[PDB]
Amino acid sequence: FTRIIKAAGYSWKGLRAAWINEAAFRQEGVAVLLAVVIACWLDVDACTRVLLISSVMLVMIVELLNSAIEAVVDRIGSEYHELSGRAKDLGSAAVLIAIIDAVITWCILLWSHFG
Amino acid sequence: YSWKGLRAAWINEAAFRQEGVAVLLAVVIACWLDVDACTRVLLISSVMLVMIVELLNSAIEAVVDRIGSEYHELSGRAKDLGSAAVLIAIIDAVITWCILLWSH
Amino acid sequence: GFTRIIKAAGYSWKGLRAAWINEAAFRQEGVAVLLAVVIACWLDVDACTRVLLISSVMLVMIVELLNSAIEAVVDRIGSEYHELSGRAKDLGSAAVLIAIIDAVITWCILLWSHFG
Repeated sequence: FTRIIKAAGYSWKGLRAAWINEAAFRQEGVAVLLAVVIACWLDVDACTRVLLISSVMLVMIVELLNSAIEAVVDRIGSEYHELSGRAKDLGSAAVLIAIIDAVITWCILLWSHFG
Repeated sequence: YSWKGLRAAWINEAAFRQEGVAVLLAVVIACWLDVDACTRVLLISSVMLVMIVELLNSAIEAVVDRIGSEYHELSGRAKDLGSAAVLIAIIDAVITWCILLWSH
Repeated sequence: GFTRIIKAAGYSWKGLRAAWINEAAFRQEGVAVLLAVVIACWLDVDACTRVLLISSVMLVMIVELLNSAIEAVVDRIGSEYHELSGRAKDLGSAAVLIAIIDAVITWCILLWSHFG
């Protein structure tokens, strides 16, 4: 079972790292907990609760992966002395799409619920 | 950053153009059918996910290309891995639409 | 070009096979994924519930694949360069963790409403 505790350790190291270093990530965590609270407090069916939570967590996932990519790029540029933000742009685009997905999700779901 | 990368992906990646077309089409079609909110959301999200994953994969490909002009086993592995991730997102999207529309 | 699709699919399967052979976590999570997918196709639930149960778990697959790609990039860099903070690897590990947590939460909320 050791590999599991090692991996989870790496995961918490990463999460704490992202929380301390990235402001947008802190905002996204706030967004997740708020999402759960709102979804559970509102009298809402299971699929919709799930969707309201998942759509927001997806943002966190994509943000983390993006941050990983940014880190790789930064190591490169540190040793490379050449910079092109192609990758960073693409990642940020991905995160944007995730956010738009969450807003659409919440719009449709909450609009239906309060109809 | 954002619109820069999106414009980049549209101009360069063909699969991304096809995915954008697929996304907007999916939006229209999801809004046309008389389905519930959860269904609509799933129909849209499933397609948007493909776009997201394709974008991340494209970022990875960019990094790999920047690292070295020469091809290496690990660099190739990375690309292949990213291509695999995109594949799964598509299958999921397909499965999503199938379960939903068959039920409808 | 219609052939482009089959080329990209070839790359894709090459990557799936690569991930399965080299990455163990991908194998185990793959077992849990396939199990979950099978179970979802036999549960007496609505389309939305089934799609949710399946997709939530396939997300784990996708994120693990991306994490593996990133790890491959870091491993590539580590041959040329000597020091590695492994911060990127940690971030990816975090992403996978969040994906899994999402899957579990999804299954709990869904099945506790279903069976409950």
